[PDB]
Amino acid sequence: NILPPGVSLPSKSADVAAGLHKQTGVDPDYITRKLTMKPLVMKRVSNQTGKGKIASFYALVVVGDKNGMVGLGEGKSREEMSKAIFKAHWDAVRNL
Amino acid sequence: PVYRLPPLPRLKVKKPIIRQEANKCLVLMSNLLQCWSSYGHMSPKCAGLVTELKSCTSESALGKSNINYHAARLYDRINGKPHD
Amino acid sequence: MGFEIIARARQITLRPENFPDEFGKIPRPWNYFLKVIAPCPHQRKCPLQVGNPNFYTHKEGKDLKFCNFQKSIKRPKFSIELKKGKLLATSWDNGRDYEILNYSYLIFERSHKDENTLKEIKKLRNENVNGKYDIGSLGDDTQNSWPRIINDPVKRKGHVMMDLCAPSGELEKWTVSRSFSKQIYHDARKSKKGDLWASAAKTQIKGLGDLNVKKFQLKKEERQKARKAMESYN
Amino acid sequence: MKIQTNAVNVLQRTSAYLKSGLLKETPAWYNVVASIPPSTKFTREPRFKNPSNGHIIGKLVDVTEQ
RNA sequence: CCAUAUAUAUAAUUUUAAUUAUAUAUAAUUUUAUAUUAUUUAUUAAUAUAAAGAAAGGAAUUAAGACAAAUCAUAAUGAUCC
Ligand code: SF4
Repeated sequence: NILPPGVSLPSKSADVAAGLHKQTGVDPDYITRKLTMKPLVMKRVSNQTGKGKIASFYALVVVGDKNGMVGLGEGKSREEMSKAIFKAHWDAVRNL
Repeated sequence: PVYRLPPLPRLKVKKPIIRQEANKCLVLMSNLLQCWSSYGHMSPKCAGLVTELKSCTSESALGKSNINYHAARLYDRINGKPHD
Repeated sequence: MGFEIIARARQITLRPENFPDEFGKIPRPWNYFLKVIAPCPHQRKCPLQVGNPNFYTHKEGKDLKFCNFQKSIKRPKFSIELKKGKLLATSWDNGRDYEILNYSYLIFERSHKDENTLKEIKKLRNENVNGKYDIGSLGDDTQNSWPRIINDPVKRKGHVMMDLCAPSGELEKWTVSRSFSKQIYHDARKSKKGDLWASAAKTQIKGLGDLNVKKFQLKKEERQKARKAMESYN
Repeated sequence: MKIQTNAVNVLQRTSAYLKSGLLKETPAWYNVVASIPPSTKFTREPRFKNPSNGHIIGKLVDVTEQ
Protein backbone atom coordinates (compact mmCIF):
# COMPACT_ATOMS: atom_id res chain seq x y z
CA ASN A 1 0.00 0.00 0.00
CA ILE A 2 0.95 3.66 -0.37
CA LEU A 3 -0.92 5.03 2.66
CA PRO A 4 0.35 8.60 3.28
CA PRO A 5 1.68 9.19 6.80
CA GLY A 6 -1.19 10.69 8.75
CA VAL A 7 -3.92 8.94 6.72
CA SER A 8 -6.13 5.98 7.59
CA LEU A 9 -7.87 3.33 5.53
CA PRO A 10 -11.59 3.55 4.77
CA SER A 11 -21.34 7.80 15.19
CA LYS A 12 -22.21 11.48 14.91
CA SER A 13 -22.10 11.79 18.70
CA ALA A 14 -18.64 10.21 18.61
CA ASP A 15 -17.38 12.77 16.09
CA VAL A 16 -18.91 15.62 18.10
CA ALA A 17 -17.20 14.31 21.23
CA ALA A 18 -13.81 13.93 19.54
CA GLY A 19 -13.95 17.36 17.92
CA LEU A 20 -15.06 19.09 21.10
CA HIS A 21 -12.42 17.33 23.19
CA LYS A 22 -9.78 18.51 20.73
CA GLN A 23 -11.21 22.05 20.62
CA THR A 24 -12.20 22.60 24.27
CA GLY A 25 -10.73 19.76 26.33
CA VAL A 26 -14.07 18.33 27.46
CA ASP A 27 -14.38 14.62 28.21
CA PRO A 28 -15.47 12.53 25.19
CA ASP A 29 -16.68 9.62 27.33
CA TYR A 30 -19.12 11.85 29.20
CA ILE A 31 -20.49 13.30 25.96
CA THR A 32 -20.96 9.91 24.32
CA ARG A 33 -22.30 7.89 27.27
CA LYS A 34 -24.17 10.44 29.43
CA LEU A 35 -25.71 13.12 27.16
CA THR A 36 -29.00 12.77 25.31
CA MET A 37 -29.85 15.06 22.39
CA LYS A 38 -33.38 16.05 21.42
CA PRO A 39 -34.00 18.27 18.36
CA LEU A 40 -36.43 21.06 19.22
CA VAL A 41 -37.00 22.92 15.94
CA MET A 42 -35.96 22.00 12.41
CA LYS A 43 -36.63 24.62 9.74
CA ARG A 44 -35.82 25.59 6.19
CA VAL A 45 -34.91 29.28 6.10
CA SER A 46 -34.00 31.08 2.90
CA ASN A 47 -32.09 34.14 1.74
CA GLN A 48 -32.81 36.08 -1.44
CA THR A 49 -29.63 36.76 -3.42
CA GLY A 50 -29.04 38.11 -6.90
CA LYS A 51 -28.67 34.53 -8.19
CA GLY A 52 -31.90 33.23 -6.65
CA LYS A 53 -33.08 31.88 -3.32
CA ILE A 54 -30.47 30.11 -1.19
CA ALA A 55 -32.11 27.70 1.23
CA SER A 56 -30.51 26.76 4.54
CA PHE A 57 -31.46 24.13 7.08
CA TYR A 58 -31.72 25.34 10.67
CA ALA A 59 -31.64 23.08 13.73
CA LEU A 60 -32.22 23.95 17.37
CA VAL A 61 -31.43 21.04 19.68
CA VAL A 62 -31.10 20.54 23.43
CA VAL A 63 -28.64 18.22 25.19
CA GLY A 64 -28.43 17.19 28.82
CA ASP A 65 -27.48 14.48 31.28
CA LYS A 66 -30.73 14.53 33.31
CA ASN A 67 -28.65 15.64 36.31
CA GLY A 68 -28.84 19.43 36.24
CA MET A 69 -26.70 20.03 33.14
CA VAL A 70 -28.41 21.28 29.98
CA GLY A 71 -27.35 23.12 26.86
CA LEU A 72 -29.05 24.54 23.78
CA GLY A 73 -27.40 24.52 20.39
CA GLU A 74 -28.15 26.02 17.00
CA GLY A 75 -26.74 24.79 13.72
CA LYS A 76 -27.17 25.83 10.13
CA SER A 77 -26.21 24.13 6.87
CA ARG A 78 -26.85 24.88 3.21
CA GLU A 79 -26.40 21.22 2.22
CA GLU A 80 -28.02 18.72 4.58
CA MET A 81 -30.08 18.53 7.73
CA SER A 82 -27.60 16.01 9.09
CA LYS A 83 -24.94 18.74 9.03
CA ALA A 84 -27.16 21.38 10.65
CA ILE A 85 -28.13 18.93 13.40
CA PHE A 86 -24.48 17.99 13.89
CA LYS A 87 -23.55 21.64 14.32
CA ALA A 88 -26.49 22.17 16.68
CA HIS A 89 -25.35 19.20 18.78
CA TRP A 90 -21.83 20.63 18.82
CA ASP A 91 -23.11 24.04 19.91
CA ALA A 92 -25.36 22.54 22.58
CA VAL A 93 -22.49 20.63 24.16
CA ARG A 94 -20.42 23.82 24.08
CA ASN A 95 -23.25 25.72 25.84
CA LEU A 96 -23.75 23.23 28.69
CA PRO B 1 -19.17 77.79 20.43
CA VAL B 2 -18.46 74.05 20.10
CA TYR B 3 -20.64 72.00 17.75
CA ARG B 4 -20.18 68.32 18.52
CA LEU B 5 -21.34 65.89 15.86
CA PRO B 6 -23.38 62.70 16.28
CA PRO B 7 -21.76 59.29 15.76
CA LEU B 8 -20.83 59.26 12.11
CA PRO B 9 -20.48 56.28 9.75
CA ARG B 10 -17.13 57.81 8.76
CA LEU B 11 -14.92 60.88 8.99
CA LYS B 12 -13.85 61.68 5.44
CA VAL B 13 -13.12 64.72 3.29
CA LYS B 14 -14.88 64.39 -0.06
CA LYS B 15 -12.27 66.13 -2.25
CA PRO B 16 -9.11 66.84 -0.24
CA ILE B 17 -7.20 69.81 -1.64
CA ILE B 18 -3.49 69.33 -2.24
CA ARG B 19 -0.35 71.40 -2.70
CA GLN B 20 -0.21 71.89 -6.47
CA GLU B 21 3.21 73.47 -6.82
CA ALA B 22 3.30 75.64 -9.93
CA ASN B 23 5.59 74.61 -12.76
CA LYS B 24 8.69 76.78 -12.96
CA CYS B 25 8.66 76.55 -16.77
CA LEU B 26 5.25 78.20 -17.09
CA VAL B 27 6.18 81.01 -14.69
CA LEU B 28 9.37 81.69 -16.65
CA MET B 29 7.40 81.64 -19.91
CA SER B 30 4.82 84.09 -18.55
CA ASN B 31 7.53 86.45 -17.34
CA LEU B 32 9.29 86.31 -20.71
CA LEU B 33 6.07 86.99 -22.62
CA GLN B 34 5.31 89.93 -20.31
CA CYS B 35 8.81 91.24 -20.99
CA TRP B 36 8.27 90.98 -24.74
CA SER B 37 4.90 92.73 -24.45
CA SER B 38 6.42 95.65 -22.52
CA TYR B 39 9.98 96.01 -23.84
CA GLY B 40 9.42 94.71 -27.38
CA HIS B 41 10.01 91.39 -29.07
CA MET B 42 13.56 89.97 -29.02
CA SER B 43 14.42 92.70 -26.54
CA PRO B 44 17.85 92.44 -24.87
CA LYS B 45 16.36 93.55 -21.54
CA CYS B 46 15.33 90.00 -20.56
CA ALA B 47 17.63 87.77 -22.60
CA GLY B 48 18.45 86.24 -19.22
CA LEU B 49 14.86 85.05 -18.94
CA VAL B 50 15.18 83.58 -22.43
CA THR B 51 18.38 81.86 -21.33
CA GLU B 52 16.71 80.65 -18.14
CA LEU B 53 13.69 79.50 -20.13
CA LYS B 54 15.94 77.66 -22.56
CA SER B 55 17.76 76.09 -19.63
CA CYS B 56 14.63 74.92 -17.81
CA THR B 57 12.43 73.69 -20.67
CA SER B 58 15.38 72.08 -22.51
CA GLU B 59 14.80 68.43 -21.63
CA SER B 60 11.12 68.56 -20.64
CA ALA B 61 8.85 71.40 -21.72
CA LEU B 62 7.03 71.17 -18.37
CA GLY B 63 10.28 70.78 -16.41
CA LYS B 64 -1.78 63.57 -2.60
CA SER B 65 -3.32 64.45 0.75
CA ASN B 66 -3.36 62.01 3.67
CA ILE B 67 -6.14 63.63 5.71
CA ASN B 68 -8.62 60.83 5.09
CA TYR B 69 -6.18 58.15 6.24
CA HIS B 70 -5.47 59.88 9.56
CA ALA B 71 -9.11 60.86 10.02
CA ALA B 72 -10.21 57.24 9.64
CA ARG B 73 -7.33 56.08 11.84
CA LEU B 74 -8.13 58.54 14.65
CA TYR B 75 -11.90 59.05 14.49
CA ASP B 76 -12.76 56.47 17.16
CA ARG B 77 -10.12 57.89 19.49
CA ILE B 78 -11.05 61.59 19.31
CA ASN B 79 -14.80 61.54 18.68
CA GLY B 80 -15.57 61.73 22.40
CA LYS B 81 -18.17 58.98 22.21
CA PRO B 82 -19.48 57.80 25.60
CA HIS B 83 -18.33 54.42 26.82
CA ASP B 84 -20.28 51.33 25.85
CA MET C 1 -43.61 44.76 -33.33
CA GLY C 2 -44.57 45.86 -36.83
CA PHE C 3 -45.69 42.37 -37.77
CA GLU C 4 -47.75 42.25 -34.58
CA ILE C 5 -49.39 45.55 -35.54
CA ILE C 6 -50.35 44.23 -39.00
CA ALA C 7 -51.50 40.94 -37.48
CA ARG C 8 -53.78 42.73 -35.02
CA ALA C 9 -55.05 45.07 -37.74
CA ARG C 10 -55.87 42.05 -39.88
CA GLN C 11 -57.60 40.31 -36.98
CA ILE C 12 -59.82 43.22 -35.97
CA THR C 13 -61.01 43.90 -39.50
CA LEU C 14 -61.53 40.23 -40.31
CA ARG C 15 -62.66 38.59 -37.04
CA PRO C 16 -61.35 35.14 -38.08
CA GLU C 17 -63.00 33.56 -35.03
CA ASN C 18 -66.43 34.86 -36.13
CA PHE C 19 -66.30 32.92 -39.44
CA PRO C 20 -64.86 29.50 -38.61
CA ASP C 21 -64.85 26.83 -41.32
CA GLU C 22 -65.00 29.63 -43.93
CA PHE C 23 -62.13 29.14 -46.36
CA GLY C 24 -61.34 31.39 -49.29
CA LYS C 25 -61.68 35.15 -49.54
CA ILE C 26 -65.19 36.59 -49.35
CA PRO C 27 -65.69 40.26 -48.39
CA ARG C 28 -66.25 40.44 -44.65
CA PRO C 29 -68.63 42.65 -42.67
CA TRP C 30 -66.68 44.98 -40.37
CA ASN C 31 -73.51 47.25 -45.90
CA TYR C 32 -69.76 47.34 -45.26
CA PHE C 33 -67.41 44.63 -46.47
CA LEU C 34 -63.68 44.27 -46.98
CA LYS C 35 -61.31 41.59 -48.24
CA VAL C 36 -57.57 40.99 -47.87
CA ILE C 37 -55.67 41.31 -51.15
CA ALA C 38 -52.03 40.96 -50.07
CA PRO C 39 -49.88 39.50 -48.57
CA CYS C 40 -52.32 37.08 -47.04
CA PRO C 41 -53.85 34.36 -49.27
CA HIS C 42 -56.62 33.60 -46.76
CA GLN C 43 -58.77 35.24 -44.09
CA ARG C 44 -58.31 32.72 -41.25
CA LYS C 45 -56.07 33.17 -38.20
CA CYS C 46 -52.56 34.28 -39.09
CA PRO C 47 -50.32 31.27 -38.36
CA LEU C 48 -47.41 33.38 -37.06
CA GLN C 49 -49.28 35.66 -34.65
CA VAL C 50 -48.27 35.64 -30.99
CA GLY C 51 -50.18 38.48 -29.41
CA ASN C 52 -47.54 40.24 -27.33
CA PRO C 53 -44.39 41.60 -29.05
CA ASN C 54 -42.38 41.31 -25.83
CA PHE C 55 -42.26 37.53 -26.28
CA TYR C 56 -39.72 38.12 -29.05
CA THR C 57 -37.36 39.82 -26.57
CA HIS C 58 -37.15 36.81 -24.24
CA LYS C 59 -34.77 33.85 -24.43
CA GLU C 60 -37.64 31.47 -25.22
CA GLY C 61 -39.08 33.43 -28.15
CA LYS C 62 -35.75 33.91 -29.92
CA ASP C 63 -36.75 31.21 -32.43
CA LEU C 64 -40.05 32.98 -33.13
CA LYS C 65 -40.76 33.99 -36.72
CA PHE C 66 -42.66 37.01 -37.99
CA CYS C 67 -44.13 37.96 -41.36
CA ASN C 68 -42.01 40.63 -43.02
CA PHE C 69 -40.87 41.18 -46.59
CA GLN C 70 -37.66 42.49 -48.08
CA LYS C 71 -36.68 44.73 -50.95
CA SER C 72 -33.48 46.27 -52.31
CA ILE C 73 -33.28 49.97 -53.18
CA LYS C 74 -30.37 51.80 -54.78
CA ARG C 75 -28.72 54.33 -52.52
CA PRO C 76 -28.96 57.83 -54.04
CA LYS C 77 -25.87 60.03 -53.75
CA PHE C 78 -27.22 61.94 -50.74
CA SER C 79 -27.68 58.66 -48.87
CA ILE C 80 -24.17 57.49 -49.80
CA GLU C 81 -22.74 60.83 -48.67
CA LEU C 82 -24.71 60.70 -45.41
CA LYS C 83 -23.61 57.34 -43.97
CA LYS C 84 -19.94 58.25 -43.57
CA GLY C 85 -17.62 58.39 -40.59
CA LYS C 86 -17.60 57.29 -36.99
CA LEU C 87 -21.27 58.27 -36.59
CA LEU C 88 -22.96 56.24 -39.33
CA ALA C 89 -20.21 54.16 -41.00
CA THR C 90 -18.57 52.41 -38.03
CA SER C 91 -19.83 49.63 -35.76
CA TRP C 92 -21.46 51.31 -32.76
CA ASP C 93 -20.78 48.26 -30.55
CA ASN C 94 -17.22 46.75 -48.06
CA GLY C 95 -20.17 49.12 -48.44
CA ARG C 96 -23.04 48.71 -50.90
CA ASP C 97 -24.81 50.90 -53.42
CA TYR C 98 -28.18 49.63 -52.16
CA GLU C 99 -30.08 49.08 -48.92
CA ILE C 100 -32.21 46.09 -48.02
CA LEU C 101 -35.38 47.36 -46.36
CA ASN C 102 -37.61 45.13 -44.25
CA TYR C 103 -41.28 45.98 -43.96
CA SER C 104 -44.60 44.46 -43.02
CA TYR C 105 -47.68 45.47 -44.99
CA LEU C 106 -51.36 44.75 -45.49
CA ILE C 107 -53.89 45.60 -48.21
CA PHE C 108 -57.68 45.53 -48.06
CA GLU C 109 -60.36 46.32 -50.60
CA ARG C 110 -63.80 47.54 -49.65
CA SER C 111 -66.64 46.07 -51.68
CA HIS C 112 -68.98 48.16 -53.78
CA LYS C 113 -72.56 48.95 -52.73
CA ASP C 114 -75.37 47.32 -54.72
CA GLU C 115 -78.24 44.92 -54.29
CA ASN C 116 -76.20 42.56 -56.47
CA THR C 117 -73.02 42.61 -54.37
CA LEU C 118 -74.78 42.34 -51.01
CA LYS C 119 -76.88 39.30 -51.88
CA GLU C 120 -73.86 37.89 -53.72
CA ILE C 121 -71.80 37.94 -50.52
CA LYS C 122 -74.71 36.44 -48.58
CA LYS C 123 -75.23 33.61 -51.07
CA LEU C 124 -71.51 32.86 -51.45
CA ARG C 125 -71.26 32.65 -47.67
CA ASN C 126 -74.40 30.52 -47.40
CA GLU C 127 -74.42 27.86 -50.12
CA ASN C 128 -70.74 27.76 -51.18
CA VAL C 129 -69.07 24.91 -49.33
CA ASN C 130 -65.69 25.69 -50.86
CA GLY C 131 -64.50 22.76 -48.77
CA LYS C 132 -61.84 22.37 -46.14
CA TYR C 133 -58.78 23.60 -48.01
CA ASP C 134 -56.42 20.84 -46.98
CA ILE C 135 -52.65 21.09 -46.79
CA GLY C 136 -51.29 21.27 -50.32
CA SER C 137 -54.29 23.10 -51.76
CA LEU C 138 -53.93 26.10 -54.04
CA GLY C 139 -57.40 27.40 -53.17
CA ASP C 140 -59.10 29.09 -56.10
CA ASP C 141 -55.96 28.62 -58.22
CA THR C 142 -56.03 32.36 -58.88
CA GLN C 143 -54.03 35.32 -57.60
CA ASN C 144 -56.40 35.70 -54.66
CA SER C 145 -55.72 32.25 -53.15
CA TRP C 146 -52.24 31.27 -54.35
CA PRO C 147 -49.81 30.45 -51.51
CA ARG C 148 -47.45 33.19 -50.32
CA ILE C 149 -43.71 32.53 -50.19
CA ILE C 150 -42.63 33.96 -46.82
CA ASN C 151 -39.08 32.60 -46.53
CA ASP C 152 -36.17 32.43 -48.93
CA PRO C 153 -36.64 29.06 -50.69
CA VAL C 154 -33.86 26.51 -50.35
CA LYS C 155 -32.68 25.49 -53.83
CA ARG C 156 -30.66 22.27 -54.04
CA LYS C 157 -29.91 20.15 -57.08
CA GLY C 158 -33.23 18.82 -58.29
CA HIS C 159 -35.41 20.07 -55.46
CA VAL C 160 -36.64 23.38 -54.07
CA MET C 161 -38.12 23.76 -50.57
CA MET C 162 -40.55 26.63 -49.98
CA ASP C 163 -42.06 27.89 -46.74
CA LEU C 164 -45.54 29.12 -47.63
CA CYS C 165 -48.43 30.83 -45.94
CA ALA C 166 -51.01 28.70 -47.69
CA PRO C 167 -54.66 29.43 -48.57
CA SER C 168 -55.51 26.63 -46.11
CA GLY C 169 -54.90 29.14 -43.32
CA GLU C 170 -51.79 27.17 -42.34
CA LEU C 171 -48.00 27.30 -42.55
CA GLU C 172 -46.81 24.81 -45.14
CA LYS C 173 -43.56 23.40 -46.51
CA TRP C 174 -43.60 22.40 -50.19
CA THR C 175 -40.85 20.54 -52.02
CA VAL C 176 -40.76 20.71 -55.83
CA SER C 177 -38.48 18.16 -57.52
CA ARG C 178 -37.24 17.69 -61.08
CA SER C 179 -38.43 14.09 -61.16
CA PHE C 180 -41.93 15.27 -60.26
CA SER C 181 -41.91 17.84 -63.08
CA LYS C 182 -39.18 19.56 -65.10
CA GLN C 183 -41.28 22.67 -65.77
CA ILE C 184 -42.52 23.27 -62.23
CA TYR C 185 -39.03 22.64 -60.85
CA HIS C 186 -37.63 25.13 -63.37
CA ASP C 187 -40.14 27.72 -62.18
CA ALA C 188 -39.49 26.94 -58.50
CA ARG C 189 -35.74 27.32 -58.96
CA LYS C 190 -36.35 31.02 -59.75
CA SER C 191 -39.01 31.75 -57.11
CA LYS C 192 -38.17 34.20 -54.33
CA LYS C 193 -39.60 35.33 -51.02
CA GLY C 194 -42.65 37.53 -51.49
CA ASP C 195 -43.87 35.78 -54.64
CA LEU C 196 -47.08 33.80 -54.95
CA TRP C 197 -46.44 30.16 -55.79
CA ALA C 198 -49.03 29.18 -58.38
CA SER C 199 -48.13 25.52 -59.02
CA ALA C 200 -48.49 22.20 -57.24
CA ALA C 201 -45.64 20.30 -55.59
CA LYS C 202 -44.87 16.67 -54.76
CA THR C 203 -44.19 16.78 -51.01
CA GLN C 204 -46.52 19.13 -49.10
CA ILE C 205 -46.17 18.97 -45.32
CA LYS C 206 -46.86 21.10 -42.25
CA GLY C 207 -44.28 23.83 -41.74
CA LEU C 208 -42.44 23.95 -38.41
CA GLY C 209 -42.05 27.74 -38.42
CA ASP C 210 -44.92 27.89 -35.91
CA LEU C 211 -43.29 25.38 -33.54
CA ASN C 212 -42.37 27.98 -30.90
CA VAL C 213 -45.86 29.55 -30.89
CA LYS C 214 -48.33 27.22 -29.19
CA LYS C 215 -46.03 27.20 -26.14
CA PHE C 216 -46.80 30.85 -25.35
CA GLN C 217 -49.42 28.40 -5.89
CA LEU C 218 -46.00 26.85 -6.54
CA LYS C 219 -44.71 29.14 -3.77
CA LYS C 220 -47.13 27.51 -1.33
CA GLU C 221 -46.10 24.07 -2.60
CA GLU C 222 -42.45 24.91 -1.92
CA ARG C 223 -43.28 26.10 1.60
CA GLN C 224 -45.34 23.03 2.50
CA LYS C 225 -42.83 20.64 0.91
CA ALA C 226 -40.05 22.31 2.89
CA ARG C 227 -41.86 21.88 6.20
CA LYS C 228 -42.98 18.32 5.41
CA ALA C 229 -39.47 17.18 4.43
CA MET C 230 -37.99 18.91 7.48
CA GLU C 231 -40.38 17.02 9.76
CA SER C 232 -39.76 13.84 7.73
CA TYR C 233 -35.99 13.85 8.29
CA ASN C 234 -36.57 13.10 11.98
CA MET D 1 -21.99 48.07 30.16
CA LYS D 2 -23.90 45.49 32.18
CA ILE D 3 -22.12 44.20 35.26
CA GLN D 4 -20.62 41.00 33.93
CA THR D 5 -21.15 37.72 35.75
CA ASN D 6 -19.02 35.20 33.87
CA ALA D 7 -15.53 36.57 34.57
CA VAL D 8 -15.69 36.29 38.37
CA ASN D 9 -17.55 32.94 38.53
CA VAL D 10 -15.14 30.86 36.43
CA LEU D 11 -14.58 28.69 39.50
CA GLN D 12 -18.28 27.87 39.86
CA ARG D 13 -18.73 26.99 36.19
CA THR D 14 -15.50 24.96 36.22
CA SER D 15 -16.69 23.07 39.30
CA ALA D 16 -20.00 22.32 37.59
CA TYR D 17 -18.00 20.94 34.66
CA LEU D 18 -15.87 18.84 37.04
CA LYS D 19 -18.78 17.51 39.11
CA SER D 20 -20.78 16.54 36.03
CA GLY D 21 -17.74 14.82 34.52
CA LEU D 22 -17.68 17.03 31.42
CA LEU D 23 -14.12 17.96 32.45
CA LYS D 24 -11.87 15.14 33.63
CA GLU D 25 -8.76 16.92 34.93
CA THR D 26 -8.80 19.79 37.38
CA PRO D 27 -7.03 22.89 35.99
CA ALA D 28 -3.87 24.20 37.61
CA TRP D 29 -5.58 27.46 38.62
CA TYR D 30 -8.56 25.77 40.26
CA ASN D 31 -7.27 25.40 43.83
CA VAL D 32 -5.53 28.78 43.66
CA VAL D 33 -8.74 30.60 42.72
CA ALA D 34 -10.68 28.53 45.26
CA SER D 35 -8.30 29.73 47.98
CA ILE D 36 -8.29 33.37 46.75
CA PRO D 37 -11.89 34.44 45.96
CA PRO D 38 -12.54 37.33 43.57
CA SER D 39 -14.39 40.44 44.67
CA THR D 40 -17.88 40.16 43.19
CA LYS D 41 -19.91 43.05 44.63
CA PHE D 42 -19.15 45.85 42.13
CA THR D 43 -21.02 48.42 44.22
CA ARG D 44 -20.88 52.19 44.32
CA GLU D 45 -19.55 53.22 47.72
CA PRO D 46 -20.33 56.52 49.49
CA ARG D 47 -17.69 58.82 50.93
CA PHE D 48 -18.06 61.12 53.92
CA LYS D 49 -14.85 63.18 53.90
CA ASN D 50 -12.75 64.98 51.32
CA PRO D 51 -9.31 63.31 51.57
CA SER D 52 -7.34 66.45 50.75
CA ASN D 53 -8.77 69.22 52.94
CA GLY D 54 -10.74 67.26 55.55
CA HIS D 55 -14.12 68.74 54.64
CA ILE D 56 -16.97 66.54 55.82
CA ILE D 57 -19.29 65.32 53.07
CA GLY D 58 -22.92 64.64 53.89
CA LYS D 59 -23.63 66.91 56.86
CA LEU D 60 -26.58 69.30 56.98
CA VAL D 61 -26.40 72.22 59.41
CA ASP D 62 -29.77 72.62 61.11
CA VAL D 63 -31.54 75.88 61.86
CA THR D 64 -30.92 75.30 65.57
CA GLU D 65 -27.18 75.40 64.81
CA GLN D 66 -27.53 78.85 63.18
C1' C E 1 9.03 27.88 -20.15
C1' C E 2 11.47 30.65 -24.11
C1' A E 3 15.34 34.14 -24.95
C1' U E 4 19.80 36.39 -22.74
C1' A E 5 24.77 35.73 -19.75
C1' U E 6 27.85 32.08 -17.60
C1' A E 7 29.80 26.79 -15.99
C1' U E 8 30.39 21.45 -17.04
C1' A E 9 29.95 17.55 -20.66
C1' U E 10 30.20 15.95 -25.69
C1' A E 11 32.96 16.72 -30.94
C1' A E 12 39.63 12.17 -32.49
C1' U E 13 37.91 20.98 -34.97
C1' U E 14 37.35 17.12 -42.82
C1' U E 15 29.46 16.56 -41.63
C1' U E 16 33.73 22.89 -39.27
C1' A E 17 29.64 26.73 -38.58
C1' A E 18 34.56 25.48 -31.64
C1' U E 19 32.62 32.99 -33.79
C1' U E 20 29.36 26.23 -33.68
C1' A E 21 26.09 22.45 -32.05
C1' U E 22 22.71 20.60 -27.59
C1' A E 23 22.33 18.18 -23.07
C1' U E 24 22.63 19.46 -17.87
C1' A E 25 23.07 23.26 -14.22
C1' U E 26 23.48 28.53 -12.35
C1' A E 27 21.59 33.65 -12.55
C1' A E 28 17.57 38.51 -11.29
C1' U E 29 11.08 39.42 -9.61
C1' U E 30 18.45 42.58 -9.19
C1' U E 31 21.24 44.70 -5.21
C1' U E 32 24.04 48.49 -2.08
C1' A E 33 25.27 53.62 -0.76
C1' U E 34 24.42 58.64 -0.21
C1' A E 35 21.75 63.67 -1.48
C1' U E 36 16.92 66.36 -2.34
C1' U E 37 11.90 65.96 -2.10
C1' A E 38 7.59 64.34 0.07
C1' U E 39 5.99 60.48 3.82
C1' U E 40 1.68 56.82 7.70
C1' U E 41 9.13 59.59 9.65
C1' A E 42 12.25 54.60 7.93
C1' U E 43 14.01 49.69 8.23
C1' U E 44 9.12 54.06 3.28
C1' A E 45 8.55 55.89 -1.96
C1' A E 46 10.21 58.89 -6.28
C1' U E 47 14.01 61.32 -8.40
C1' A E 48 19.37 62.47 -8.99
C1' U E 49 24.17 60.92 -8.19
C1' A E 50 27.65 57.01 -7.02
C1' A E 51 28.84 51.12 -6.56
C1' A E 52 28.23 45.93 -8.16
C1' G E 53 25.88 43.38 -12.18
C1' A E 54 25.45 40.63 -19.13
C1' A E 55 20.65 41.45 -17.20
C1' A E 56 17.12 44.67 -21.29
C1' G E 57 12.28 41.36 -23.38
C1' G E 58 8.37 37.52 -24.06
C1' A E 59 4.73 33.15 -23.71
C1' A E 60 1.64 29.72 -21.26
C1' U E 61 -1.07 28.15 -17.44
C1' U E 62 -9.00 28.62 -13.89
C1' A E 63 -13.47 29.04 -13.74
C1' A E 64 -18.50 31.69 -14.06
C1' G E 65 -22.24 34.45 -16.95
C1' A E 66 -23.99 36.85 -21.76
C1' C E 67 -24.65 36.71 -26.93
C1' A E 68 -23.32 34.56 -31.94
C1' A E 69 -22.39 30.49 -34.98
C1' A E 70 -25.35 24.62 -39.21
C1' U E 71 -18.19 26.13 -44.71
C1' C E 72 -20.86 23.58 -36.66
C1' A E 73 -15.45 22.42 -42.58
C1' U E 74 -15.60 22.65 -33.71
C1' A E 75 -19.09 17.19 -33.62
C1' A E 76 -22.68 13.74 -31.87
C1' U E 77 -27.50 12.38 -31.26
C1' G E 78 -32.36 12.98 -32.64
C1' A E 79 -36.30 14.56 -35.97
C1' U E 80 -37.78 15.18 -41.02
C1' C E 81 -37.28 14.49 -46.35
C1' C E 82 -35.22 11.52 -51.34
S1 SF4 F 1 -49.21 36.30 -45.17
FE1 SF4 F 1 -49.70 34.71 -43.68
S2 SF4 F 1 -48.05 34.91 -42.10
FE2 SF4 F 1 -48.06 36.81 -43.25
S3 SF4 F 1 -49.50 38.20 -42.09
FE3 SF4 F 1 -50.76 37.15 -43.69
S4 SF4 F 1 -51.65 35.39 -42.65
FE4 SF4 F 1 -49.89 36.08 -41.37
